[PDB]
Amino acid sequence: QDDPPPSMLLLDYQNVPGIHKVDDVVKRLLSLEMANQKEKLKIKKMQLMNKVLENPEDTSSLEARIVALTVKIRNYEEHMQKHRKDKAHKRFLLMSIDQRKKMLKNLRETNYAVFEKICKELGIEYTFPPPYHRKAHRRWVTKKALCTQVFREVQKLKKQKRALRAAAVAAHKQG
Amino acid sequence: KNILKIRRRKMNHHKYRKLVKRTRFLRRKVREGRLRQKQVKFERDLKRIWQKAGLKEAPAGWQTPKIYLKNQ
Amino acid sequence: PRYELALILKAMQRPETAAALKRTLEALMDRGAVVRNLENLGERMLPYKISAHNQRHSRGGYFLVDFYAPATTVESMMEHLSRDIDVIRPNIVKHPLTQEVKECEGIVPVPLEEKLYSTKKR
RNA sequence: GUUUACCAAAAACAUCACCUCUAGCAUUACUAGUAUUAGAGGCAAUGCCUGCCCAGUGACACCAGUUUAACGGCCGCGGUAUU
RNA sequence: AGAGUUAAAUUAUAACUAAGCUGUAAAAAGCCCUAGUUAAAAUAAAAUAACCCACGAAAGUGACUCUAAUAAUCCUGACACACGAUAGCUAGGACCCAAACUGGGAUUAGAUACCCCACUAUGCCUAGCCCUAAACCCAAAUAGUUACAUAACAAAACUA
Ligand SMILES: [Mg+2]
Ligand SMILES: [Mg+2]
Ligand SMILES: [Mg+2]
Ligand SMILES: [Mg+2]
Ligand SMILES: [Mg+2]
Ligand SMILES: [Mg+2]
Ligand SMILES: [Mg+2]
Ligand SMILES: [Mg+2]
Ligand SMILES: [Mg+2]
Ligand SMILES: [Mg+2]
Ligand SMILES: [Mg+2]
Ligand SMILES: [Mg+2]
Ligand SMILES: [Mg+2]
Ligand SMILES: [Mg+2]
Ligand SMILES: [Mg+2]
Ligand SMILES: [Mg+2]
Ligand SMILES: [Mg+2]
Ligand SMILES: [Mg+2]
Ligand SMILES: [Mg+2]
Ligand SMILES: [Mg+2]
Ligand SMILES: [Mg+2]
Ligand SMILES: [Mg+2]
Ligand SMILES: [Mg+2]
Ligand SMILES: [Mg+2]
Ligand SMILES: [Mg+2]
Ligand SMILES: [Mg+2]
Repeated sequence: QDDPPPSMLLLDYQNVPGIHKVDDVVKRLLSLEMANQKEKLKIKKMQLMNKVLENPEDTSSLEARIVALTVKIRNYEEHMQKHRKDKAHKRFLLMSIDQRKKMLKNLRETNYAVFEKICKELGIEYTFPPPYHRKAHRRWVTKKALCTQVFREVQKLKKQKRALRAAAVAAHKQG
Repeated sequence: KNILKIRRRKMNHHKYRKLVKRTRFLRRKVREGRLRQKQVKFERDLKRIWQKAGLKEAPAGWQTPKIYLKNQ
Repeated sequence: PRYELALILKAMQRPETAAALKRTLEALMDRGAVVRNLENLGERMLPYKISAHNQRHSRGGYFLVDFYAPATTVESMMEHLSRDIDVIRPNIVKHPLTQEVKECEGIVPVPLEEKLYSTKKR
């Protein structure tokens, strides 16, 4: 988790001249201290697009969108951590996540280098969609578990029979 | 007008619900027998699986849980 | 101006009122507030009798406190003002001077709706 | 798990669970505790349930009235669908 | 979605005063620990504005305040994922008022109804289930056209 410091002097007021010469009070009213949450979000967005990107000027690029969306997503994550039962934002969260993952699937198919970079930088891990979405239910889960166990046992026993065969034929051939 | 169809369905459903109320514990017994049958067939399936794989006993530490007979 | 504290105080003499206003303002600056102004709307008879702190009140003094505060703290201030026995009733509002007036360009008249029904000849 | 040591070991008892009642509190029990506690009992884990009755008898309410997961109760005779 | 708040009622509860009060097309039963006025927490519900047509994907949402907040540089898309009115279920808390059930009173040939009174599950809060509605604006989603042209009725006809 990052920390956009309480004194950080919100985004629109950073580039106006002679700001630091102003007295403590006005400097404090323009601080992230007296700010909204949306201000901290503007700041976080800027900082991230500068850290991660190449050309922070293009909003139109796939990667730029992926960054913005990632900021939004993290914010919803926070909101959902405070409000458990809010269904509206659980929808927003999951939905938005899917959008991001779609744009990712798109980057990975067009520009691979940048995709790789972004995945590393944002901590996003891209997984391939399985073929065959099916609901795993009690019967299938249990039966599959058994079948895997039966498999491991069978090949383990084949290995033991081969160790016995090797030992026997070797001790025979020697004398 | 179209209500005639709706009236038919209305009556059918009503009748049927009444029926389930009367026949309730018979139905109960039957569903329970069916769940037993289900659990058994599931067991047979698994047993057939490890046996056609050549093994004699079920693999080490296999209890074959009761999924259907699960307490309601 | 950011927040507007509407304060309705128990109707009292000069020193006690000045006292309450003082400790209230202090309490505000303690939660991290910057107080822009203090206004006095005078004392009136209340719109209706307000029961607070085991007292039924008829009259009261009215005050506005415009201030800047971190979003977090409003709840805190509210709590404080709730347990003050000299406050008849607190309220905290986004300051009316933050919202700016868009221009009514006029009333665009609405024509009677048409083609609601078909051209059928009854 | 318990029981008739010396004719009965059990389907009896207890029991987790579920339920009723009774208590607002201090230096020997309960308890150096305080109603999510402590006593008096019923019934027997779990699951689906636990229907109707306060007239009698109790017990609360010192009389009215309330109580059945308190003691306990929970019906007939005649005539009818060709039979 | 959170947290905080309460104007109008209403009620526990007293204080006076009155013998009745309630209830219907009409009565009975009920209540007189009742009624009118003067005081009043909690609970629940949110006149007027609204002749408005906003927000939300839908279900839904119209007392006040604040915090957080309404995906996608926007084609379609599941049996996958997340929701989903009322009722209902489990556990704890609330209870003004309403009210399936049930018990009284009428009605009636009967009346296990409509009408009257009383009271419960339930409606409320917390947490978890349940996953259905005439969930219908009975009109799929996205882009368009007003050309050809009336089965009937209804919300006019059509293209991809
Ligand atoms: Mg039929
Ligand atoms: Mg013996
Ligand atoms: Mg012995
Ligand atoms: Mg024995
Ligand atoms: Mg013996
Ligand atoms: Mg026994
Ligand atoms: Mg039980
Ligand atoms: Mg039992
Ligand atoms: Mg019984
Ligand atoms: Mg009795
Ligand atoms: Mg009696
Ligand atoms: Mg809540
Ligand atoms: Mg009460
Ligand atoms: Mg009478
Ligand atoms: Mg209102
Ligand atoms: Mg959107
Ligand atoms: Mg789509
Ligand atoms: Mg639902
Ligand atoms: Mg409950
Ligand atoms: Mg009730
Ligand atoms: Mg009623
Ligand atoms: Mg009756
Ligand atoms: Mg409910
Ligand atoms: Mg609807
Ligand atoms: Mg349909
Ligand atoms: Mg569709």
